[PDB]
Amino acid sequence: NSNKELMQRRSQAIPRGVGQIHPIFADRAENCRVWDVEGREYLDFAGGQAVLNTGHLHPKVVAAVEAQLKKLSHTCFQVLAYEPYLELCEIMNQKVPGDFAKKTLLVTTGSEAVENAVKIARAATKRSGTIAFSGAYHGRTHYTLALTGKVNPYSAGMGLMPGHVYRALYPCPLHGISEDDAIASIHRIFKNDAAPEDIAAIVIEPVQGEGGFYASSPAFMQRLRALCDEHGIMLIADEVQSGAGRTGTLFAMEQMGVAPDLTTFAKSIAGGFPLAGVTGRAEVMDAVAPGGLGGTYAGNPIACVAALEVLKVFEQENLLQKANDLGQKLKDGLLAIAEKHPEIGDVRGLGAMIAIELFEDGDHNKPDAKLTAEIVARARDKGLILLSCGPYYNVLRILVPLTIEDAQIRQGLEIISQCFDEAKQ
Amino acid sequence: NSNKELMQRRSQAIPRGVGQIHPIFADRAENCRVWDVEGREYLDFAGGQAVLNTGHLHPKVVAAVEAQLKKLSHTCFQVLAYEPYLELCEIMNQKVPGDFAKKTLLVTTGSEAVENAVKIARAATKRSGTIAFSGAYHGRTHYTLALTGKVNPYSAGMGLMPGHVYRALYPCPLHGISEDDAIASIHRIFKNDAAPEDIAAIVIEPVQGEGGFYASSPAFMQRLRALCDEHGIMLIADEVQSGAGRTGTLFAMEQMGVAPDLTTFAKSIAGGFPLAGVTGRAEVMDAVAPGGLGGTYAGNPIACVAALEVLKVFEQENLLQKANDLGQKLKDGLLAIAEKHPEIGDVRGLGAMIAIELFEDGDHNKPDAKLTAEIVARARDKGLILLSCGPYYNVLRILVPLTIEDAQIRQGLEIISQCFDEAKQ
Amino acid sequence: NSNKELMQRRSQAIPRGVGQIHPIFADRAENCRVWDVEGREYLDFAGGQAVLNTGHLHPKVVAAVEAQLKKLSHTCFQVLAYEPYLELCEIMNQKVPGDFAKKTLLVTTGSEAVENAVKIARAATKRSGTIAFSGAYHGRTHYTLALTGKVNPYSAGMGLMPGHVYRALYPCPLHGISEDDAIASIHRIFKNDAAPEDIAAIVIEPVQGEGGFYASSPAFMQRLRALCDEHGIMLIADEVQSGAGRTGTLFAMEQMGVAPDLTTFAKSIAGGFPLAGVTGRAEVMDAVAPGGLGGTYAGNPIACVAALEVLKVFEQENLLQKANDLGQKLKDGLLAIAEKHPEIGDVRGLGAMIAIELFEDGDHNKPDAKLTAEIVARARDKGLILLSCGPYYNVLRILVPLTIEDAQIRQGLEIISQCFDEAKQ
Amino acid sequence: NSNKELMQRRSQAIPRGVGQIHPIFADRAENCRVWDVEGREYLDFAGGQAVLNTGHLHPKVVAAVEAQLKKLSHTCFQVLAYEPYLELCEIMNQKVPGDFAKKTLLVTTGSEAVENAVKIARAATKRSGTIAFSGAYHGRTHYTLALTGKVNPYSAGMGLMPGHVYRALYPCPLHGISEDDAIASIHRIFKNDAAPEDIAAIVIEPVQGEGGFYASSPAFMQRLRALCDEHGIMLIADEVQSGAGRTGTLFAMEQMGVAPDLTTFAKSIAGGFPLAGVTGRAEVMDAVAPGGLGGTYAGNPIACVAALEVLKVFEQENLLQKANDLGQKLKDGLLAIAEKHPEIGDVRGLGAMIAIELFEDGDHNKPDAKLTAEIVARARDKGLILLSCGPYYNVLRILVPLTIEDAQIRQGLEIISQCFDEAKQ
Ligand SMILES: Cc1ncc(COP(=O)(O)O)c(CN)c1O
Ligand SMILES: Cc1ncc(COP(=O)(O)O)c(CN)c1O
Ligand SMILES: Cc1ncc(COP(=O)(O)O)c(CN)c1O
Ligand SMILES: Cc1ncc(COP(=O)(O)O)c(CN)c1O
Repeated sequence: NSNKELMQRRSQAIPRGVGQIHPIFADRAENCRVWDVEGREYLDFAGGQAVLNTGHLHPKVVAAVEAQLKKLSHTCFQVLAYEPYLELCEIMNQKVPGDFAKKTLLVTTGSEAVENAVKIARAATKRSGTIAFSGAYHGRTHYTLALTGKVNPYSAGMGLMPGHVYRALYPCPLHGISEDDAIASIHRIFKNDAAPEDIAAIVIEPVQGEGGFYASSPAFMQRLRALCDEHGIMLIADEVQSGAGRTGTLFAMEQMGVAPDLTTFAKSIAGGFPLAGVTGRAEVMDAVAPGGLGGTYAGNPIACVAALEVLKVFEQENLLQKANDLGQKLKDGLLAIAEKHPEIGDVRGLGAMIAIELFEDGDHNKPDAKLTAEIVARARDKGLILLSCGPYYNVLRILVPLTIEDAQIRQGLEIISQCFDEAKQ
Repeated sequence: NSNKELMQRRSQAIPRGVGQIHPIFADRAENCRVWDVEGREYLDFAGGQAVLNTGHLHPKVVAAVEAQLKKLSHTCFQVLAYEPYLELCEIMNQKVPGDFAKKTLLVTTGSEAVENAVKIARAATKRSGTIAFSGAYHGRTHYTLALTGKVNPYSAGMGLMPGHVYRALYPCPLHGISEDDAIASIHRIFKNDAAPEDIAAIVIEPVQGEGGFYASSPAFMQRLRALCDEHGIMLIADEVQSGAGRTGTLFAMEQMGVAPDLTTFAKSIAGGFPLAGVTGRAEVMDAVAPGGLGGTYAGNPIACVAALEVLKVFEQENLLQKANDLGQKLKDGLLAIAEKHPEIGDVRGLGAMIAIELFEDGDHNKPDAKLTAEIVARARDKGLILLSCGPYYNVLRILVPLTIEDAQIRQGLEIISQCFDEAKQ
Repeated sequence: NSNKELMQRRSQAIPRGVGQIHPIFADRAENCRVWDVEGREYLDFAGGQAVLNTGHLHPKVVAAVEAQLKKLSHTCFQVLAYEPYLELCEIMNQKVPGDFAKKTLLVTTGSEAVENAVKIARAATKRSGTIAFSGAYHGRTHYTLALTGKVNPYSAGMGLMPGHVYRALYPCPLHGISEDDAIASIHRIFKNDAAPEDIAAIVIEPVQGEGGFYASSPAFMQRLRALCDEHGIMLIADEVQSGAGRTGTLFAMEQMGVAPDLTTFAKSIAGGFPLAGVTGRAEVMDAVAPGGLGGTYAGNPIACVAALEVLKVFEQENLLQKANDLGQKLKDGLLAIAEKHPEIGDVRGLGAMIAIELFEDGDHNKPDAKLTAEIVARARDKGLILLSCGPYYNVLRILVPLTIEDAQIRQGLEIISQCFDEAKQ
Repeated sequence: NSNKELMQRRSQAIPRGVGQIHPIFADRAENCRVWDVEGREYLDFAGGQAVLNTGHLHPKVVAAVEAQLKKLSHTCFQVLAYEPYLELCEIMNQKVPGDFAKKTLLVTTGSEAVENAVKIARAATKRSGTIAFSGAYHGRTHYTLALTGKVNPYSAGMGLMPGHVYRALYPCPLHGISEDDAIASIHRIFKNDAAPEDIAAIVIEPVQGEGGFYASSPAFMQRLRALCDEHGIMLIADEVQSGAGRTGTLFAMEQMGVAPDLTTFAKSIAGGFPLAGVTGRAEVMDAVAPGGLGGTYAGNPIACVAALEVLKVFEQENLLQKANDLGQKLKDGLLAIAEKHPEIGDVRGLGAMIAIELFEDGDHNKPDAKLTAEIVARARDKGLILLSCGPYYNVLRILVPLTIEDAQIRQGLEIISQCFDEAKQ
């Protein structure tokens, strides 16, 4: 029952392919606190990878889950239905941006959600190709690995992933890719490899997660929407990570000024329970013939009641406003730290989807991956759990539960401050 | 709060692609009993589609789940580990057949397990192709739909699924496909479309589920194993449905006299909680580099403890012996009904994976899909939940919990018997 | 000079990937005779691989070529047209079977012809998949290698060829594949891997060439034509080898009682000059937008006049009739030899597309690849050029020019007769 | 017998997909002169699309062709060899750039050459993927259409072409793509879609043909070579159009300062006869096992002696030097015309591979496709045959025979001048 001991057993029974960011075995948790098997307490700034916007075991969520456990945990919706699945669908049809009739499909994981959105876009348009962006992340199934703009390590050593997935450039001025370059990269696909008539959908993260927490501007998103409309291409917004309130609105697309045809959600939607889904223009969703959509565990009963509670908690605890306030506080603190450390070349984020990006001597073409990894390690040593990301591994992101305590905001920022001070020594 | 009312709401909020076998909304359940929103009771012979071998809400399983709910529900193993994931892996490494050391990856859905078994086989052999069988069912992601030997409705209207998946014939003498034809169909692939050096794996269900409950014979499975050994090809046993004790042994491969290189499992492994996995040769599992395997919800903590308890219950309540006793009582009972109804052309099954196949006037060339569906509808009217399957929709399968009580076995057979009799006028 | 000296230079300047059936360098040839650089004379029973139905350098063909050579050899039709191309197309439109308007595309090689026929079927049906048959041979480009039903050596060591080509079984009672098995295999594809709505074409050789000189029966071709009509699938007859008179009619489909949608031709169409083409249902051919069809050397002027001259020669010289007479004499002569040599298990062929298949001890399950190779070697030492074929390399085919004299037919059979006698001594 | 009547017959016998740049039917030609069926004479600045660098029917080439026509026209090299094939291979092994042992394969068309070079590279590296550049042109087979950086019209309406072909950006400063952008676009592929370990080759035209006569700089080519060397990727130089002396040297790579691993050649290699081939590092070429390379008409006897004669003519008549002189006279004359017409935004070219690009009011952002088309039509009315190209159809290219007479160069330039003036009036 020591972390080391458990890691030894892990090497024996579990594949090295399953990475381990922190060699620690968590035992119990509560809101933003996690205790490992040795009793040490940590402040969780990773949030189970953006899955815990309402924190570990939110009391209301757990209470709803415990009540559902008295009724049933599974029937397989496609065989025998149940109300929690229906209710969530009804609520998502209203909450997802788009001033038009929508329908919702529930599945189990974010990769399944993206898979289903594409199968739906293909059926609706009678086309087979898709376009995804550089640095994108959409899942670990063969097809979402192809959609994912990163081979190593997600699909490394496995041979080539499915074809007919084309690569566009994600707008990112910080790294010299203008919105014009991004829109131009799409037309390039049209002229060089796949005409519009063969593209069923363009998949994009309103705010890239693993890609580096880079956000699309409303203007860029508006150009994209116009491009899709012109060519009858479905716009799929993958909000698995940006969704469930992380950016200050339930869905980031609300802040773009345009609505997508399809939206994928997961992670924080059920606050720590396995659930995912796709909500979209009704006519598009209905394109698949009966029997064409499913999944054994899809819209698991317990996960659904959990999601329903999460939605009510956002409303009751005013978490969207808190997300925004937390974001301002984190960025202000991060900018203060930045004044003493030029390596921090950018502080950014919508709502609580905050990140800082490190550069050697603030040199924007020199991603500082060693410092980023060093800060993560030093933070773990000070009891703070962090995650990094970015195609060059030089981005630190903050995904702490929105339910965080005032004291914990100070605590996390203080610990980060120390890490940069002690790394520079 | 009426089934019809909820069905109307379903039709407006959920896409038609999500099918519905029984237009009923379950409210609560216990072991083999299910109650709908109207208070009507049903005997569940579908088991959430082979997910409830230990019954709805087995008390031991629920108690384990409730204890974990007091600790944590999610951290994302790849970020912070936890003991329930590690303990289940160790047990699965022991329980899945094979005299070599195994390693286990836990994910969430059956589709993901198959996806990962193939990725792992590709990384291990450094090959990209795979072979799957006619009538096979492996999931609803783009790649598993390609593996699935059934286009309609699973991938209907969507265009061609991922290439480089070759089709072999599942052995099935009842319908003229000999074991020699089956093996010859694999050599044909080697000769005509993809040499052995390009085939990473051959995926097979030891007992096809959706395909019609057709079982491979040990002899066949041994020829398959030998063919794979000869070519360095990974044998992937998809036991998502056949697994977790349905055939009288924990895994069907135990009755085949050979061990596969990789085994996928899900559905009944956690008795009603979202979990799936892949267990196989340790050096094959480790072929994928760190960071190449995962998934946000993978090995969800609550589902892991649920699974550990399910395995304990199989042992304490002697469910494997019960599966075999249940299977015999069911087959004896159906063979009885078959005496008065020639349409019942075959009664079969390993352990409790039982099925009957209907033919118009016992003519094996005339699948009776109409009678099949009628029996399903009549049974529901009598309070019995059934599922059919098979490429010709003329197979009735029984997936009732292995924890069913003796009187319920009689009750169910009695209802089935009544359905056939009444179907005669 | 010396054949061996040239072979030595060959090994140093040319990749070993280019096979050499006969280690002999030809210097001159005429009709059915070939003389090597050592002055040795050979009776050519291979016909440049079915390219010389009108014999080496037919005087009429040569005179037409010389006349054209004084005018121009190339302009690239797509840039500046020329009459010989136009004229050939008009004649092929009327001569290729099909009681409906047709258009003809001229390219250069047989592989290009097949490539374009599939491209045209895809544009006409707006579908991307194709079906080809076991043991088929369609060319050496990436896509035709996928269509080709034989991986080694055509595409050995190169990794997997293009996907979305599905495999059906070619009817062959001799080796246990009935017509019902063949058609069932097509429906199997529709059920398991690609719905009819995703198949642009079914490609078939009315008489397989490399596959072993196995011919389709009119009854089978008719079931196949009806299956295509029912699903809107284009039937492509690849007559690159069976065409230009080899079977007794200009095209083998003529003897099938049904017409294909598209026909590819090459080899013998130009009597020894580079030319290939696609003739088919006009509205299908016109489905491709201008600029979509071409090739720099396409419908080479010199090869076009040679082809026009070849058609006239078939008429003026009664070659179709002669092909039938030649085929009968060859089969009668081969059957006489078969009375003394049990290894000859089958003597078959339409028109002059004649082959015999060798089996060890006359057992249809024991192909005798060694004996076949031995006969080719012995025949060569006796001044007779032969080619073998078949997936088991135990089929000897006869592709001698249709212009052969009676004495040479007798002579060819005697030589063959002696090779069998001396192979058994 | 008028161009009009022949164009009408054409509309009825030939598919519309076969485009027709000039609605004229040629009857005969000599060097750079062409006469149509109406007896009108034209000055050919298109060279049969870069195929006639030694002019129409060069008397030395014709005499070589006539000598061979008396011996044999076809045997199928892979069946029975002949010396003309072997001798050209030996010469190309020496002529193709690269200070190391090489081997040569002869096929028939440029697309078949690219096809085989890729197959060879895949076999040599044991990798399945390839990278090609934007605006590239490599042929009309399925795979070369995927390699081709232009969907319309080459593969328009045919569905998606073969996957696993990735797109890099060709360096073109005139349009804003720096060499750094080009090289970075390759690393982007490695990072986002296909690791170097899965890329067998990078295919590039030293000077893009259809692409717009845009040439790679030695610096860029050297960077590409260093990149390929680092990753074990084969650099395939497609010189089908740039080769056979068009750029001032036999092969353009000679001017790049580095040698490709494989080179494709066709068009002008045989002065108007169907031939093409691939020459490469011996060890790379030998990677394919015997029987893996071929083609019925491959290295046709008559085209081989024509290519041999073409190479002698280049040496004897110093056509490489003339290419350079012609190039200079063309640019000087075109530059002169550019002063009176600002629409000519660029005059460029290595050797005799000359082009000018038209912009709407010198605005490089406004490709003048309409003026380009007008000039072609006016030139034709004036007796001069020209061809345009470029992704935006605003590039006029000159592929006039290198054997052109001085007065004709002036004649041609004068006509182009009048076209621009009159188009402006
Ligand atoms: C944008 C995005 N899309 C899809 C997924 C896949 O979700 P899951 O891991 O739940 O399958 C993730 C998870 N990291 C994600 O961030
Ligand atoms: C053999 C088999 N494989 C894979 C799957 C897919 O599992 P899931 O629905 O959990 O994704 C199923 C589900 N019916 C199955 O029976
Ligand atoms: C039926 C068939 N189709 C296509 C081809 C390819 O023709 P080519 O070699 O002229 O490219 C051949 C050549 N053996 C053939 O026999
Ligand atoms: C660079 C290049 N590569 C390949 C080809 C194809 O050659 P072919 O038309 O002879 O098949 C062309 C033809 N314009 C070409 O320009």
